[PDB]
Amino acid sequence: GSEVDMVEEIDHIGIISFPDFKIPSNPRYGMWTIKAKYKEDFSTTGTAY
Amino acid sequence: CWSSWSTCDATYKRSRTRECNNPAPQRGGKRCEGEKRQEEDCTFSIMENNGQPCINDDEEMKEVDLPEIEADSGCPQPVPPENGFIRNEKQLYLVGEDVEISCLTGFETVGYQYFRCLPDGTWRQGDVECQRTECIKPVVQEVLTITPFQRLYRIGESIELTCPKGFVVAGPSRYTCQGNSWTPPISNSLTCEKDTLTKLKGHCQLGQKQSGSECICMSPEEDCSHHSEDLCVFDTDSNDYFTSPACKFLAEKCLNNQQLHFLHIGSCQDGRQLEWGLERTRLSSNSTKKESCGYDTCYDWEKCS
Amino acid sequence: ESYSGVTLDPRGIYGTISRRKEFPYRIPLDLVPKTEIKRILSVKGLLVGEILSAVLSQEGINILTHAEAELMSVVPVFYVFHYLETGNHWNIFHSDPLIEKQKLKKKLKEGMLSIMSYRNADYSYSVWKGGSASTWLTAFALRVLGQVNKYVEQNQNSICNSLLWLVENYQLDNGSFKENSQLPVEARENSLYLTAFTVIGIRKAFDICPLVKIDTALIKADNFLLENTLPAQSTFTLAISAYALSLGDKTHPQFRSIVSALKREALVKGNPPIYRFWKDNLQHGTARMVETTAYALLTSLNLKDINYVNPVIKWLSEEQRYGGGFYSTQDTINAIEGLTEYSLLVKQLRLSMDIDVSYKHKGALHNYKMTDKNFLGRPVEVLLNDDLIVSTGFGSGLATVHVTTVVHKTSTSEEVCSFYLK
Ligand SMILES: *[C@@H]1O[C@H](CO)[C@@H](O)[C@H](O)[C@H]1NC(C)=O
Ligand SMILES: *[C@@H]1O[C@H](CO)[C@@H](O)[C@H](O)[C@@H]1O
Repeated sequence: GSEVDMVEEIDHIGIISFPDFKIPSNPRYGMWTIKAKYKEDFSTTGTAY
Repeated sequence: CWSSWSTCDATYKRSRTRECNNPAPQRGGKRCEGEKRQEEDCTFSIMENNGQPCINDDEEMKEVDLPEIEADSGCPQPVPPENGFIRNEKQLYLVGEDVEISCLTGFETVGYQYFRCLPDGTWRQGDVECQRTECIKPVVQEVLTITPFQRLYRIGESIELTCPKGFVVAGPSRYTCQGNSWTPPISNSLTCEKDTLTKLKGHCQLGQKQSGSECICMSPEEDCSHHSEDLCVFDTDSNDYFTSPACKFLAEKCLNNQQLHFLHIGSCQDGRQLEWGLERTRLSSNSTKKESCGYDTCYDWEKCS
Repeated sequence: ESYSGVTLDPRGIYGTISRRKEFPYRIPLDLVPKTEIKRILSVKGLLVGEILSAVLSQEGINILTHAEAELMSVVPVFYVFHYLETGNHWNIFHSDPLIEKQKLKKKLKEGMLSIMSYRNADYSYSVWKGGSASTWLTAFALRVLGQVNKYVEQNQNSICNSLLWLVENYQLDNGSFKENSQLPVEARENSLYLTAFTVIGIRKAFDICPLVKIDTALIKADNFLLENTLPAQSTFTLAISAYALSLGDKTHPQFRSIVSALKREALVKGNPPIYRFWKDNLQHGTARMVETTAYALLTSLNLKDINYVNPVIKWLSEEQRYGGGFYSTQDTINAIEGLTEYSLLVKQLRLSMDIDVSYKHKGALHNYKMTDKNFLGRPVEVLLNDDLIVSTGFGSGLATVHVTTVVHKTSTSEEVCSFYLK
């Protein structure tokens, strides 16, 4: 349930490409989570696993 | 009417003076009924609340509730290690949140000090403990006047406690703290009792005090059960060598037997050398009085000097 | 084995300032032949909850420049002047910031000249003409004077002798304080107020004029509040004594027991609480509860806790509080100070910290730049074997660095396991 890393990216296309994430030297096994927000000014959320 | 309403001032409750002037004279007989000036509190706001304000009436204790919703999946407030002290106190912690623990005065956190909330309601409880860097001044009593005097004491430092100007603490006089933190009793405390060497108001100890006229004597055995160091005395027609605790020495010498008096000295365990000094106690009123040195044995038994 | 971690404090908010931390590189005897030791590091923390409210600006137009009330007149000015510097906003008025600030200093210059008239040749302070002596005014005045030292200046030799008169005379052997100027159980409560009130004033001026005899007095002063506040007497009594002790050592065992006893007497509104307040009377211009909350607020602000403070500020921002307060300014000044201390605490944590993790004898591994946008840090592998040292610049905020060392350990170490198996 602990947050790992955050990344912000500009969207030109409508398809937002993000730099590849990576698993830490000593990973914590289980089902991870990916949440997305529009930052300013919207509250729109998304969740991936 | 009413007039004189003023802006907030010196003290100041707004004056609002009242005059009886409507009438005007008169056959006399007279005046009017009421108070001339109120003199009600003045108000002020800083304020900028926006305001509005909008408020309703409700109160809680610690209200029972319970506030806890486990559908939100979060941990309760954790129990700190020995000597406790968790910072940023909360009622409910979120999953994945970690809270740092610190030690009360005075110690030092040793090892990894943090508590992380698991997906399940328990805590990680990483290895941590509290090592004692410094030991703190005991509660004791106002009688001392304790040395050395600091806020806290480092390991290896010893403290000395004495009760002036009279009496004594009777022990322990000095103790060092390795945590540890000595062994002072806080239950019975110390409460220094007047020394036997103190001349001033020494006969009032058995008095009690506050009654009646006031302090004189206590009897028969009610002054006993105390340590009462042993002393060897002889009197009252029985005339044996005896021995006796200091409890009954000041007992036998009192309103009761002092008319037949009593005798004397000590501190002999009865004994070898000091015995022949009592031999030798046979000269008292013979043939007139006792003038030698302290041959009168003072009157109230002193040091003497 | 995580085995280590530290919370970096740039401003030294909690106790001492913490910047540099050395993570030692050690080799256990249980180590497997060959292999290696791997270490990972990350950073996180802060995220202040709410910005909440503010104060003034009508007060500047209301009370700034707007017989014996001269004291009450100039007293809040010092507390008001502190907020303006803490909030750092003089920009609200049409006039130039320097024109306003320099105009305010003249009011404080007259304020120190107005408080000088209340000083007797005894170096103490008296209310009317110097006819009688009161410890209360001598204490209350020392709070205001302690505020000046952070701004303009004050002469030590002239101020220091004012503190001596309390220890030389008015400090009881029991540690309690009393004044000359004038239900048996009521006597204990009245002593705690007089004790705590003096502890505040003295603690304020103690830093400007360090003295061994005064420092000795504080040990006996605070210790009196620790042992005698054990039973519950009055919330207001408990509040002031808690704040006086909050100015001292906050890590004291008996102090936490006092704070805990104070939090139980606290009243709230909402689940979770929207507002948190304190009411003195049990089963009870008329509102005296503003003082007990202001002391409790300042107590938690000195404990540097946002979460507990936020509901209290909401209560002092807008309430049935009116007011509706007296002396004054004895009630108001503690609210101004609370809002002054609060605006500081919010400013105290900006998470502007810049963290640089490097090896002791080797080059920089990585550097984290913490902001409001990024409050988090990515796990970084520590492979090469050397002492690891993480440090920070000046910055603003609070952050916690965690470093875990993963080392494969045999198991041929049964010397530790105490079991021979075949
Ligand atoms: C001391 O003096 C008188 C003198 O005649 C003698 O009778 C008496 O027995 C002696 N007193 C004592 C107490 O032995
Ligand atoms: C004096 O009082 C009466 C009522 O007490 C009002 O008519 C009047 O305006 C004034 O306040």
